[PDB]
Amino acid sequence: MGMIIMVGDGMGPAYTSAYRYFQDNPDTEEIEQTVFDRLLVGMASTYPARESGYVTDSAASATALATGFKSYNGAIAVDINKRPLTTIMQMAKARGMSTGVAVTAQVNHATPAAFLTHNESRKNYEAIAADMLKSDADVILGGGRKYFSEALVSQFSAKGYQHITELAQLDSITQPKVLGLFAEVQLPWVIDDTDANTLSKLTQKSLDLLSQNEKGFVLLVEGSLIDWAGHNNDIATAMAEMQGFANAIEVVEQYIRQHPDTLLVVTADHNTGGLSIGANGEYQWDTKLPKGISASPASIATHAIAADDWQAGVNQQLGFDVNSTELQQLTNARMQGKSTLEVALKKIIDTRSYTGWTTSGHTGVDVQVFAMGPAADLFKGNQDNTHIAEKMMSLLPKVN
Amino acid sequence: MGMIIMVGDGMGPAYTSAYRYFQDNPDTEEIEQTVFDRLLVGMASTYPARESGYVTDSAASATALATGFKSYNGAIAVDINKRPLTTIMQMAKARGMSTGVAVTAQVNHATPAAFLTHNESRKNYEAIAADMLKSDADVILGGGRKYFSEALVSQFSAKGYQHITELAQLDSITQPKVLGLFAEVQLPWVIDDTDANTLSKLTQKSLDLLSQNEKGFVLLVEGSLIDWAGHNNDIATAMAEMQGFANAIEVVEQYIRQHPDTLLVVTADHNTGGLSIGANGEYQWDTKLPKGISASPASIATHAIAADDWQAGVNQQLGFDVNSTELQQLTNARMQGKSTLEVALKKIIDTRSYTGWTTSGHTGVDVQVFAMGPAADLFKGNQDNTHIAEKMMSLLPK
Ligand SMILES: [Mg+2]
Ligand SMILES: [Mg+2]
Ligand SMILES: [Mg+2]
Ligand SMILES: [Mg+2]
Ligand SMILES: [Zn+2]
Ligand SMILES: [Zn+2]
Repeated sequence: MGMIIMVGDGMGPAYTSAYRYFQDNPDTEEIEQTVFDRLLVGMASTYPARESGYVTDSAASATALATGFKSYNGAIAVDINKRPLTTIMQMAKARGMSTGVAVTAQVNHATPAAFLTHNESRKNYEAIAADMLKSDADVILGGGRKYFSEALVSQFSAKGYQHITELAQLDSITQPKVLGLFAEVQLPWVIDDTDANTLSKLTQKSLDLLSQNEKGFVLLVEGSLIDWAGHNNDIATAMAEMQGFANAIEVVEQYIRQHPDTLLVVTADHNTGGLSIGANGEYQWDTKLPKGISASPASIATHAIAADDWQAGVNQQLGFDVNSTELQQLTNARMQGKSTLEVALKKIIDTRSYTGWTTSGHTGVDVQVFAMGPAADLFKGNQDNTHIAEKMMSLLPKVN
Repeated sequence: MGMIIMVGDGMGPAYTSAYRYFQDNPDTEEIEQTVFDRLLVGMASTYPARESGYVTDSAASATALATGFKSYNGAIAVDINKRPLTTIMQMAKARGMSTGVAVTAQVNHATPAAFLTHNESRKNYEAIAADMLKSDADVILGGGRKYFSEALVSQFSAKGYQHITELAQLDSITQPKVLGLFAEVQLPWVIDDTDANTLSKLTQKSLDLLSQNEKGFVLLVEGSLIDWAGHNNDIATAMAEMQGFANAIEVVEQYIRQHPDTLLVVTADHNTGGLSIGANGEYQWDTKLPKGISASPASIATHAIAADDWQAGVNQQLGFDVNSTELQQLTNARMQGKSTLEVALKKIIDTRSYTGWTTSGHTGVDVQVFAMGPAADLFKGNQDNTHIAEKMMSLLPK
């Protein structure tokens, strides 16, 4: 059977709840269900191994999801004693099934890394990239050109991989073994791109290849930038990444309607930023304003710094006109640089929209577990994140 | 059948998740499950009627859970056109079933008010109180002596209600119709009390009386002060209220083990304060420190401002010795008053515990739904809060 594990990096309960309200049609009376609402089946604890406290990082959480083992923050498929653990992908391969990963961050980032490689530290990018050549994964799509040298790519070409760097080349890929690196590091923010279908395209392509194996497959799809946006406390950019992730989930749903013998599992590796729908004593979340933001605070700050006359440009991208107080704040910030300007912009956006945050890091709240397919009910209720791995693994073909 | 609807007021996902870690035994390697972990079945959206935006208040959400209808923020069992809605309590009474409410806030606060009365505004405390005289609820336990005049109490007595004001009198109550008002307004914080069993006692007493009705009953239990602590961004006091609510939930589980034909549903009305486990870039939550706090910042402050030698007192109640800079922040806040001192203490608690907050009000994140009993599966997955009402109502006899 086919299997798809989708991870909304840093997508705690607030993110999915926010997405519903953000996408709510202001003209329709009721609030329309989102794909998350339709697929919710349970929740999961995200804590790492005891020695790391109660707040996990992406490496530890991904390790739990791919191996069913807890481990220290930073660990990449190795246990607390740095012993390499068998990932579900290895189990799949050992069973002659196809495997793959499609993400928006570098293909060698923590999450995908924990599914295809083993390393005592997530910081070892080049070694992890090289180790991926041992996984023999059929599909590797995402960013991270910076981490693969001409010589490494050559080794990948020798083992039968087709190397591509432009989305325009996807159409010509119709056979297993593809290494697609579509960006130096992470792919472009959805809010600043031509549309929100890039992750969906990598997903649809993965399914097209993987599904040609009668024995089945295990595909990992990660909405990696939800987390990055969360760290930046960037709500407008976060919601855009949420749409990109939701579109991909839709891609898989359609696939399942056409391939009934499949299991889809969607979850978060952890929560990021402490996002809150409503803030500062305000009992409301102004979604009308966010929808009007057509660019990332970074994009808006870059432009504002490059233009002599920038004020009109900022209001045009924010979707509203800044007042005198906020104008002076953008003015001072601009003199101090791009970074300080972005922060100034996000402060205005957050104050205007009543969006809250508690940290630039992670938080420990349990995340949601979603699923679709015959075995969906195995993931009902509360469970630890490691249990998600054990369940998916229990569906793989018999030992003999 | 027997039915129990337990509401953890303001108890979003962060609270129950925090509670697990807060309760985590430092000695055992594994993190033990909580009663919430064992009972979780789904989640619910909490938004109120469209005219009120996406963020609900307690009155609107309580109305949804009790009637299955959305309404504006502040509404007490009336729709957007201010029309009175039939609550599950009314439906229950109409079926000859017993009803009751047990809470830690005033008995006429938003939530319980939505289950027993009808009013266009939660603020009309006097009318709501008077209106409870018409609900015919067999059990009404909580705080709120402040809202029941001697004449009103007199009227309740004429209807067969036994009036009590001290927990010492519970034992003497063995028959239907009791008005228990155990405080001027809300009951004492769990962290400043003798133990976290007060709500469990009101709960157990409700079950004892209600279960004597062969036709069944519908009981509302609310851990009301979780929300209050959340509003004051008070984590140590919030965790204590969670313990008291978790104990009450345990009382009901025990009950069910002895009364198989029962349904328990636990949920929250909405989230409060934007609480977060970890904060300010720190990837951790210092639970060792919170556990050491033995009193509410409020209590700590009042005592500190009242005392001469207060330095050692604060450290003693915080469980850790404050530092140079923190002492001066406290010394100064202490000069302005109890309130400014409380804020200074909470700032220190949050900073050193890595506990975050985003507001003093509510937030819109969905909340969890827990259930136990034969019909527990009806509450699986995602649902709107109004649907929890519909499902519970569908199990009513007829
Ligand atoms: Mg990653
Ligand atoms: Mg929220
Ligand atoms: Mg209340
Ligand atoms: Mg949290
Ligand atoms: Zn992160
Ligand atoms: Zn509240």
